[PDB]
Amino acid sequence: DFDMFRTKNENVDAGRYFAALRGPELDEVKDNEDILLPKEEQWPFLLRFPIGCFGICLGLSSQAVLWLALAKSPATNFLHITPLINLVVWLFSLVVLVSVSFTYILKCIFYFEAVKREYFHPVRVNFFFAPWVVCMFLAISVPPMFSPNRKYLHPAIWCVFMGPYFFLELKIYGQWLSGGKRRLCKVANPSSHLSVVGNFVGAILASKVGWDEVAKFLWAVGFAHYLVVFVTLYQRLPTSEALPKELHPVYSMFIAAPSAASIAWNTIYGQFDGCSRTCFFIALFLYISLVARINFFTGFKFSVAWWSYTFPMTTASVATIKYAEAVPGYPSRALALTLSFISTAMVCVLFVSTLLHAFVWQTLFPNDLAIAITKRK
Amino acid sequence: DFDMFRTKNENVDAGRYFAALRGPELDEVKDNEDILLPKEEQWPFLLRFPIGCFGICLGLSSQAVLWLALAKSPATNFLHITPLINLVVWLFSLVVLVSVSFTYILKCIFYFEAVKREYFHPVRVNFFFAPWVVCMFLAISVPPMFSPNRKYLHPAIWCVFMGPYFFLELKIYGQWLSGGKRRLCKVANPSSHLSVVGNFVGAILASKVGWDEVAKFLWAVGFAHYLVVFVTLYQRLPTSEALPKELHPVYSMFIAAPSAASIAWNTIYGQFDGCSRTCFFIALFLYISLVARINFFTGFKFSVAWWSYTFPMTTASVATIKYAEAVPGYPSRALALTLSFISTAMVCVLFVSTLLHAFVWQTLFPNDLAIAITKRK
Amino acid sequence: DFDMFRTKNENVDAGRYFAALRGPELDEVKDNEDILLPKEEQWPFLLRFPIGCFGICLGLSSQAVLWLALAKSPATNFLHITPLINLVVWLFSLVVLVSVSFTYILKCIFYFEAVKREYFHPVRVNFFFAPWVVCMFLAISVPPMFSPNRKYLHPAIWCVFMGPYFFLELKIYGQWLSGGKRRLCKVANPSSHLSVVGNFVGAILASKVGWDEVAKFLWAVGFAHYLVVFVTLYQRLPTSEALPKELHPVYSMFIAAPSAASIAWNTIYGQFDGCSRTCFFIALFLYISLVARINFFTGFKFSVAWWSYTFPMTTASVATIKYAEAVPGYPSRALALTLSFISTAMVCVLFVSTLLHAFVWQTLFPNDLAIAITKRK
Ligand SMILES: CC(C)CCC[C@@H](C)[C@H]1CC[C@H]2[C@@H]3CC=C4C[C@@H](OC(=O)CCC(=O)O)CC[C@]4(C)[C@H]3CC[C@]12C
Ligand SMILES: CC(C)CCC[C@@H](C)[C@H]1CC[C@H]2[C@@H]3CC=C4C[C@@H](OC(=O)CCC(=O)O)CC[C@]4(C)[C@H]3CC[C@]12C
Ligand SMILES: CC(C)CCC[C@@H](C)[C@H]1CC[C@H]2[C@@H]3CC=C4C[C@@H](OC(=O)CCC(=O)O)CC[C@]4(C)[C@H]3CC[C@]12C
Ligand SMILES: [Cl-]
Ligand SMILES: [Cl-]
Ligand SMILES: [Cl-]
Repeated sequence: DFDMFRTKNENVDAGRYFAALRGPELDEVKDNEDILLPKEEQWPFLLRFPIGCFGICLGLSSQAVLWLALAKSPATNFLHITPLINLVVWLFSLVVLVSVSFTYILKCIFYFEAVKREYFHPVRVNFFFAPWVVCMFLAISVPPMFSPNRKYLHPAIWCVFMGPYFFLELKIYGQWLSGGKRRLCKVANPSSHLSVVGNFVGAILASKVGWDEVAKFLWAVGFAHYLVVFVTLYQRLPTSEALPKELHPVYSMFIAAPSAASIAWNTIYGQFDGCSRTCFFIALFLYISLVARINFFTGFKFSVAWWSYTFPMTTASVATIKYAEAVPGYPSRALALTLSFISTAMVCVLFVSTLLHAFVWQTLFPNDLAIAITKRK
Repeated sequence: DFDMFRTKNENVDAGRYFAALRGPELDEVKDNEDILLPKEEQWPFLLRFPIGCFGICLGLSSQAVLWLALAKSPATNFLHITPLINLVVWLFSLVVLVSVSFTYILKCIFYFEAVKREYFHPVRVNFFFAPWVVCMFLAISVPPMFSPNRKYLHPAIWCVFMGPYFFLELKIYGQWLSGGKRRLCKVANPSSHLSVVGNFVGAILASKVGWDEVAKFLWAVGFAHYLVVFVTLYQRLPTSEALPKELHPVYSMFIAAPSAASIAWNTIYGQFDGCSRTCFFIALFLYISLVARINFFTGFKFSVAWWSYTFPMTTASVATIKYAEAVPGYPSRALALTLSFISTAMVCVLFVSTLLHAFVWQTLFPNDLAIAITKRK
Repeated sequence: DFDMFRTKNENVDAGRYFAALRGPELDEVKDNEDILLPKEEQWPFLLRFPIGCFGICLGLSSQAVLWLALAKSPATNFLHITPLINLVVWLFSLVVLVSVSFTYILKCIFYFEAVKREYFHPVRVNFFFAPWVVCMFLAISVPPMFSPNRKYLHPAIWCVFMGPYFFLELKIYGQWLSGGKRRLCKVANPSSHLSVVGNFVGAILASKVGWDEVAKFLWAVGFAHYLVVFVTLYQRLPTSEALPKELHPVYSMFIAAPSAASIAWNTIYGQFDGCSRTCFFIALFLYISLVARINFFTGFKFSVAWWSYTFPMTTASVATIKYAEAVPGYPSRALALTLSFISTAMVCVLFVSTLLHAFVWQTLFPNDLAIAITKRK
């Protein structure tokens, strides 16, 4: 009954995924579709654990970077924040990463057919890049107590975390520019921004190890693929529910890239110039359009994907503290504090609601029917 | 007979507009379409006054900026032009703006159903931005006689004219990036450039009031939406007559944005550097392609839209006088004079022909049948 | 039998070319198509000489620039290369250009109907720009022995070679932005990059004659048309074989433009800054993706188009020697030598195989059936 997904269902085209699945994330089966697995009896645990549980790590590792700059930035020195907030968040986020990583490796050893189904899913494919972006955020945020009294980190740290990321993006980018079944015009969705943001995060790590020329190379590659993905989202593409007819929290993924580019540019050249200010000012316009409404707060439903919509907001807050240093004053101090407060509050709500579902309602790991769709209809 | 358009016809999709209307501006009914109003008997005056009469103001307020720089620029000081040309043009343009604004407000108070029809017209929608761009050109061009002996203008002038413009563009830009019925790929036309040029014109006004950081923010937003609209016009879009098969005066709208960006960049940083020279040199290439032909002059027919094709040519002339200051010489003096002469001559022809039609042929306000199309066919 | 192609078959739409032709270059007739000429009897010689024999000149004139920098660059002065390699290659390439040019002029005087068929071919149209790019490479590479002891060249050389190129691109670019039958979305192919690279090559020549402002203007125009052609190749276009489903040597045409822009920028401003490093670093990423595989070498078949895939690789090597001067060291010396060796080896293989086919197998000038397709089907 469950032996088809066990380790030893051919690769289904992305068109079938868009035709049989509905929703902003393609995680629900339509009403005329038949699945290959039972719909009522509980499934094995390792078959209902999605690849999207790595988004919790992205939401906690990005909050450690923010609180290290708050307690050390010259623009925030009027308040006195203890350095122990970064220590606690940095240790807590590391524990969660190890638990999520160890559980997914077990699934690959026992259920490898289900892992291949998620790889070919047009939306879930971008979450195979997130395991390495969480490790780069944790390395540019190490608590001073644990850091050696040296100016630079060992270059071997950059090679171990940016190696697999570069290998994966070499294959994916080649497919985009070709005329195959998996070209950008056939798969491009709002979540396709996770395969670009990792170029700018790795540029910061390269500078911190003493390799400035390598950082410049990674900035140029991330810049060429963000404009292709940014202009491609305004054209006519496959019809589906991956593009909500109204403004919906999924559009926050368009802010991560510009904010990280501004932060990465200021670290390579030492100053917040006309390039970082343009990157920072593009991401700030998008922040207002998505957050300056009243339905953004009134309409809020819990989901595991919510953990992936908060990390692009905590990154825009890190770039606002760098901008306040280049332009000292009261207009900039208030802007930095306002964005930081909103991001932290959004993460506190998700923390409480996640525990209530797990140990008070027991509805956090339902069956994953989106991976049992038929290949032919 | 006329009570359906009176103040108290549902919102028709942009597809219906493209299917029932023909021409470079979508102002004529096809030969198989039926209208909802009489086609022979004269209509009420307020029902045949379009929103495109604000283009006359754009053609006269942009000519006052040119003649203030001609009499004050160091590169033009060999000729001796009286400062009284700017005074006369500046006062004349203000009178026309007040008369056009007061007449359209009356239509909204008595015929509000016809105003909503123009708002949803894919081409006429961009002319709701023009009432504020005419007021910003008049504020950066005030005749010295009326100006106070101070270095900066009061910041309240910027807030009163750029406030409504920012509010309107927040709503429109949000629709472009969503998956609704009014996304750019469904409505994008050559006239869609009027909703972007106002970001660069407001950046100049911000600098003149002492707010340089605000000007930089408005430059970044205008730059992100011009590349989306510039690359989107080369793709496959709804089939209609909004894109002439040959070069036609409507393509002059592609020059306004690059010329204003170069002028706005030189005011924020004080020098004509490698950014202003690239913006200026892109707009100059387009000027030659559209004006260096012989059919541009042989084929000329009077229209009220002609008043909206001249303002992008008078702006390219203002950027040519700024460039002549950074590069003094005879090659630059001749270039500035040549472009200025052509723009002024084009506006003199429209001035005489407009009066002849009004008081010698009485054919300037025909019935507007493009707003009476049926919603269902 | 051959009188229809003789000098005195209407202009066939680009759609017919894509529907009746197959292959990465549109040079083979499909299996259900009928031709207008005999398929077995040998044709006249002047009717089987394509416009793509000018690609041999591009492969030999670009190799003279490389070997002049190797013997004169400060970064390569540890090795001692004789200046006589540039002299021999420069003289040999000039002889080939004169022979190819004289043969094609004869065809136009006797077979003008076949020349018009190649002009309207969506792929062969871009090879009408190559006759002038070969003359600009030969003028920025003149052997010192033949050069006058002056700092600058005569400006008349720039006018005679860049005049015809500018005239041709004025007409083509106008068609792209219009709504006609030959707009970019209807014809855009990988070979469309040859009509843009000539703007950057002419900028270098302008600087060498003392006209720096003219060079800046040509850089801005080439930059605006490369982003349109670069983003347009990721959209949904006419279905055909012009876009191979896998990585194929034809994709090397995407490297020529970025490499020449970096070289041209360093000559206008004197230094390899953050603009040349971004252009250079984008072209280097594409080089790895196309050359760092094992099927690039195992799968190699001789073709006359191979001569047009090597010139974009010899240009990326010229930009690597300029970068090694701005960043002296051993990491940069090895990179420059590695790319130069590969480009030279690829050209030596094509040289031997071209002579074997001509005088050992007699299969170098087959009948050109792609120009005899019917216009109606
Ligand atoms: C990467 C994503 C987030 C997009 C945001 C930035 C980009 C759109 C790039 C492309 C063009 C760049 C601008 C183009 C040219 C310049 C001039 C550049 O060099 C100068 O000439 C110095 C000017 C000065 O500061 O005086 C200063 C930065 C700036 C404005 C650039 C800022 C960054 C821009 C907007
Ligand atoms: C806004 C519309 C009208 C488009 C026209 C301008 C843009 C296409 C931007 C994006 C990239 C920019 C260029 C990219 C990088 C630079 C380097 C920039 O910074 C430097 O490195 C200084 C170089 C120098 O002047 O020495 C100088 C301006 C320039 C050429 C920029 C000019 C403005 C460009 C062409
Ligand atoms: C032409 C093709 C091959 C594309 C490759 C280059 C372009 C994508 C342009 C557009 C935006 C440009 C960049 C945008 C802004 C700048 C800042 C510009 O001006 C500065 O502010 C100086 C910064 C410094 O060097 O300190 C320096 C070059 C650079 C990075 C530009 C490099 C060239 C870019 C990437
Ligand atoms: Cl950081
Ligand atoms: Cl001004
Ligand atoms: Cl050279």
